[PDB]
Amino acid sequence: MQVILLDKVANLGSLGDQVNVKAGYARNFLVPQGKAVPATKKNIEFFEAR
Amino acid sequence: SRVCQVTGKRPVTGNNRSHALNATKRRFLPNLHSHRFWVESEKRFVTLRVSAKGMRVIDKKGIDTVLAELRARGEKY
RNA sequence: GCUUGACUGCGAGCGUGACGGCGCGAGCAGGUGCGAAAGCAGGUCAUAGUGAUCCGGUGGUUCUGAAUGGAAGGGCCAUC
RNA sequence: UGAGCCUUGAUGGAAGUGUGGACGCCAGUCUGCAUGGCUUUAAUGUUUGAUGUUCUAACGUUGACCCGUAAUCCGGGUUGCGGACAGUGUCUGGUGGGUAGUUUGACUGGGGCGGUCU
RNA sequence: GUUUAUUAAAAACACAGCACUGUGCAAACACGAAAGUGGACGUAUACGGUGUGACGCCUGCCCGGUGCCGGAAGGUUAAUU
RNA sequence: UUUUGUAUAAUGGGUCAGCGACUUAUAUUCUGUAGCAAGGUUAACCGAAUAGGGGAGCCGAAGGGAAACCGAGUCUUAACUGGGCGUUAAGUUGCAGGGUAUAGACCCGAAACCCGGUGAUCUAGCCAUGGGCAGGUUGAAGGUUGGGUAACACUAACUGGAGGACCGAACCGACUAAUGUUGAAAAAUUAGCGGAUGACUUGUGGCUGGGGGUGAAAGGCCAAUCAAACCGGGAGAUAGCU
RNA sequence: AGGGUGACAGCCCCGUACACAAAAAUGCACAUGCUGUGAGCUCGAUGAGUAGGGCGGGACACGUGGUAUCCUGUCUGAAUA
RNA sequence: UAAGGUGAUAUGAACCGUUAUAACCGGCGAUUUCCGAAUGGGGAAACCCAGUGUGUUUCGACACACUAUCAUUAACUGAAUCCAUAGGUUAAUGAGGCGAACCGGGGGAACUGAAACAUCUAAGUACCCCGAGGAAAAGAAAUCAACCGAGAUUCCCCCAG
Ligand SMILES: [Mg+2]
Ligand SMILES: [Mg+2]
Ligand SMILES: [Mg+2]
Ligand SMILES: [Mg+2]
Ligand SMILES: [Mg+2]
Ligand SMILES: [Mg+2]
Ligand SMILES: [Mg+2]
Ligand SMILES: [Mg+2]
Ligand SMILES: [Mg+2]
Ligand SMILES: [Mg+2]
Ligand SMILES: [Mg+2]
Ligand SMILES: [Mg+2]
Ligand SMILES: [Mg+2]
Ligand SMILES: [Mg+2]
Ligand SMILES: [Mg+2]
Ligand SMILES: [Mg+2]
Ligand SMILES: [Mg+2]
Ligand SMILES: [Mg+2]
Ligand SMILES: [Mg+2]
Ligand SMILES: [Mg+2]
Ligand SMILES: [Mg+2]
Ligand SMILES: [Mg+2]
Ligand SMILES: [Mg+2]
Ligand SMILES: [Mg+2]
Repeated sequence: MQVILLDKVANLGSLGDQVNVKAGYARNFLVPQGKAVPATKKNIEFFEAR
Repeated sequence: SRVCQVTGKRPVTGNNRSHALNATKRRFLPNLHSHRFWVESEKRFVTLRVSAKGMRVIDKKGIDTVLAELRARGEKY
């Protein structure tokens, strides 16, 4: 569960980095709260074009 | 029923075995939980009775796919 | 007094057991001790001092080695 | 607050005024304070345990209100409470006549008790 | 008062009274793989369990054993790593 | 029949008739017999279907050694004067029979264990809704009025009508006896007996299920069955016993 | 073949061998109509919470045994010609 | 197809037929009360009661038809919440129940054997359950082989107790 960010956020905030977050942190808060999204190897290209 | 809506995991029967190998019937049943999942693609939460792994699948494949299944298969949800 | 025959491989022929087994044994081969030598010694004057098989340990062993080389595992010999 | 690599520690403008500490068997008129032609003595960034506080966002709610709905079921919703606990799955040490399956020798001047068993 | 319908009606069981003990409520506890239900539309003057058995006068010593309650030290100790 | 031994007063049989217990299949070995012979024979299958085809294969002609391997020898040991097992006699396939193996394996018989069902029309307890208790006693609290107290206390009458209270029918029980015991009855009859406004008794209907129910507790009751109900099943359980 | 007929029937009866028969409805084959369906060439693509592993069981003749292999309740988790 | 028929116990009555509408046999139709999956609601099976539609030169009350549930699809409707969902009505399809074995799947005993008994056996048997077909299942190598080769699955005989 690496995911890519969206806004700032915690000791990793950056509007679009590849972090390595704990899954529960990921698929219970950030994504449902729209602060990140999974890095599904398709996603590692849209925020790897900027 | 204790069936994982994602994997179809259900209880399975096996044995106990003592140090003397006495067999006593028993069941392994799955690590169910039931969990509010955000879809966004429907602006709603859906509670699936899900196994861990069921979760780990949803993590990987991603919800909507999994939801294509279930619906593809007829699961209520 | 000197010593390691309480030796290794074998064993004509016998005794004794329902059987598993146990016992006695000259002699042959190799190597050894004591004796000047003929000789004697394969434990103790003899008859009690004991535990099948299985499972497993150890040492040895080119005997076996699931395509082939090895290895695991097995066998055999010794022993627990 | 345990512990590695990066990091805040060390290694294969001269000389003047010169004063506590050094695991220093058993106390260096020597160095710095303003000025002068790829580590133990411990601590900033981390990947990682133990404990304690705080938070909400999984999870609980056999509080309250709302709708389905004239419904003490269920669900959805709002909210208060609880909160990474509780509970559950797999694994695991303890306990476990609550429950189950069984064992508990033979001889013998009946059997038991005694004695005996090579 | 109750009991062995059909060889035992009693000194047995029950009883009110007594004591210990559990239980803060989503109670302990019981039926139940579970949902749930009883306990109770009760809440410690309540409820379960256990022993004793109206009343009167009373109920002494022993915690070494077994059990239970308490015990943030230390020794030994599972999966795991 | 069983026994050391039975007229035995030890078993079994009232009598007759019918039925009633060593089978079947597949393996293996021996005997007989048949075929062929250092060879014998095919299995499935094909099939002009008991033929014919099919020799996959099985047995035998070589043994010894754990084995590699060697071979009329081989193993043992450094090696046998040796020793162990072998070298000399024929095998094989049918058919009939004797044994054995696997099967219910000669026939009948348990007490039980497991599985799925059917039972609270009896009885136990509980839930709901309806019914019953002739007649006669006792006289609790309370009340009233006099007496009595400073007022209460207290006291006498009268009134009142309490109780798992009293005597006693219906009703509910079941202490004694006799009768009955192939009964009138698989628990009653007769004479006595207990309770009889209560933890009473009763009609209807409901709920609880088998290691489960229910139990004022006897292991009681759960349909004349109870230290684990009944029906069907595993099932021909197993029976070193009769 | 067989049955029947007053007892045992090739020739009494009903059959049997043999040869024939379908107005209608149907099984089965083909042949087409209608519906639904896709064929073909070029260039591509090649099955991840999976394989494997840890724990627990189960399957493989194989009882964990030196035990390959298969399945998975549980926690994990690749390479990609 | 036909000279005889109106099933049997089963006579009798009254009939019907003989050259083709007697009977009898076959194909296809028609009718087909009530209960039963039972399906309009209920229910002590074969009974009680409805809503709505139809129906009467005697247009009342009765008779008939339809109205179960679930699934899929559509349409129309439509909360908390405006969107949107859940919810609700209608409609079209299909399902439901029964049935001998064979078949695949979810569960799964004990007696018994071991001369006792735990491992082991009985045995993945008996039994319960779900599902399907005319057969089921299995199947087009991440299979064997052993350096030579074979070439999906299934069944039979060997290999071999
Ligand atoms: Mg290999
Ligand atoms: Mg026991
Ligand atoms: Mg037993
Ligand atoms: Mg004895
Ligand atoms: Mg009695
Ligand atoms: Mg009595
Ligand atoms: Mg108390
Ligand atoms: Mg007493
Ligand atoms: Mg006698
Ligand atoms: Mg005799
Ligand atoms: Mg005589
Ligand atoms: Mg006589
Ligand atoms: Mg006699
Ligand atoms: Mg009753
Ligand atoms: Mg009385
Ligand atoms: Mg009386
Ligand atoms: Mg009875
Ligand atoms: Mg029997
Ligand atoms: Mg049996
Ligand atoms: Mg592929
Ligand atoms: Mg009806
Ligand atoms: Mg109905
Ligand atoms: Mg036994
Ligand atoms: Mg090749």
